[PDB]
Amino acid sequence: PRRRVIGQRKILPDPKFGSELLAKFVNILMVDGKKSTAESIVYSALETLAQRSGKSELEAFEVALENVRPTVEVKSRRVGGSTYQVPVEVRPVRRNALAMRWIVEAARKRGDKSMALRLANELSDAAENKGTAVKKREDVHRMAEANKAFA
Amino acid sequence: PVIKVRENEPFDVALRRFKRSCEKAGVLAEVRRREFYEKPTTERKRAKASAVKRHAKKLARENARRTRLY
Amino acid sequence: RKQVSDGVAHIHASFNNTIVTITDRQGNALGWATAGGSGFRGSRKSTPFAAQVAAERCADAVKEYGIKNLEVMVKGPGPGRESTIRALNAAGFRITNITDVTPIPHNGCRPPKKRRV
RNA sequence: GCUUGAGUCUCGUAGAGGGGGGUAGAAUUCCAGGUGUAGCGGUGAAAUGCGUAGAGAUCUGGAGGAAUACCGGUGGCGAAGGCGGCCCCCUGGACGAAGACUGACGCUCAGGUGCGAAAGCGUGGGGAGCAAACAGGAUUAGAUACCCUGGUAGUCCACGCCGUAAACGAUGUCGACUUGGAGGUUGUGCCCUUGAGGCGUGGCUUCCGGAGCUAACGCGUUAAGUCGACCGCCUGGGGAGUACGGCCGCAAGGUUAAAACUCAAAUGAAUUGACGGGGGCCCGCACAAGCGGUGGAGCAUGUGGUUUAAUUCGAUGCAACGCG
Repeated sequence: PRRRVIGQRKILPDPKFGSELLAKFVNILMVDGKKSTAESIVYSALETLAQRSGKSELEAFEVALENVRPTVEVKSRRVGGSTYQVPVEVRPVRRNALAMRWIVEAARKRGDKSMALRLANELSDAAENKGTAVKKREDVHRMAEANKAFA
Repeated sequence: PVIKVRENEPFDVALRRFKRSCEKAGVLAEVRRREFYEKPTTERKRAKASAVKRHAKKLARENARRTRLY
Repeated sequence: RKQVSDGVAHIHASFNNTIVTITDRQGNALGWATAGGSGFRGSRKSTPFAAQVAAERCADAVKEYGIKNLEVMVKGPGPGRESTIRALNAAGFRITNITDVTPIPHNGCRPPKKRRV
């Protein structure tokens, strides 16, 4: 805000295998404070994924997540009153949360028989680089490439 | 101005010495004055206004800014 | 496909556009590249990044000629010159020496009137 | 008569003081040529414009016109307007040193004469750049404006006219006297130049302040202090520096200069607020970062309108509208 820089919230880790990343993912994916429904969707999306790939659950989610990874962002600032968009190098902790947000935004569309089946389609479609979250990442990268004249 | 970068001299050294040459000569100020015609009124008023600002902060430097605040 | 070892780079930087022209030392050019020649239109034409990209395109404009080293002349004010000569050796060159050749009148001709906005 | 005011001469000095004539260098434009090629220019963004008939860039050369970077200065000179490369010719003034010489020759000045920025006018040249008018592109509700691309008179020269400016330190000229400090510029004397010094004395100038003055702001030895001499000018605001007449001018117009009528104020300086598309420093779910809504659908409820015999009354920008 205007003054503070206060310390971060510390959540409890992922129960099935201890990770902060999957606890952040179940917190992002949830709706109206329904933690149990969200973690059921996440688990039935990740155990049903590791047999599509072949590796185990966590690092398959990690290279489904790192393919959608924004290196840079755009921002809007002011120097002449002109107010253009200038690219910025993102911190990785907000890069990772923006990646999870884009994956969930992908999964809310492309409708089929489940939310977990939609996720297990989405993360594999991102992990072989043909999804729509990879389209969001390459559109962010394109909008920063076009605006590289300001740095 | 004229810079000749001789034997045993790196790149950014030479580039900074060229920038030092440009800031010694003041070529960009003398181009920036010659883009638009400032009237002789504006020239004399700029001269007098900058001079009264100059010495009117200078005598404040000399005796007004020498006494303590806290 | 005529060869010559050393030449002169002229980086004419205005406030709207930078033109890099690589000549020989007798003034005869070999090819040029501007800050508007590839993309980079309008407000993005005046930036130093456009001048860096212009130097990078004039670097490949003399791939046939095989230039070993060149002296770099700089004209005009604006966000041209330093980023241009810094990208000039980054695209691979030995800049021999640098001149600032911008025109200064001895009060020769009357400039246009000052803008109101 | 006298030398104290005013002047003359001898010696130097500093100076964009003035008039006439040359000449140099940088740059802009144009023309001719060489290399080379798809953009240039412009803007907040654009477009008009220029460009494949070869531009912009770049080099060699030519031709013109105008102004003189640096020095450059709260520096200098001039009565003011004003005056800025360098050299020469003609020429005005101011200042300093020590003397001499005339001996009140002085100060101010209505009418009069002269000079007097820029714009303008006449005649004859010249014309690079800039540029009223003008055109086109934008911006905009509109934009006969600001911004852009062009562009004519004009700006330049010679000779005449005009005779006005916020021609302003908004401060007439001359003389006398009255605490200080920091500087600048230009002479000059003395002491050991004993060392880039010191102690003096003259002219001009810049700032800050004391008494005093002033409505205050401020001015303050260069007075707006204390006085004297002469001149010009003012008498509420508007009408009005206007009309009519006169004089001047080629004209534009200048100068001189009312009245009827109308208002009870117009003004100056400062003060406390408020305001600013003024400045600086901050704060708030104010914005940003996010999550979820409302506006669309159906119903609930309140209001406005309309209706009605009555649709009781009140709240009705935030701060009324699931409110009393």
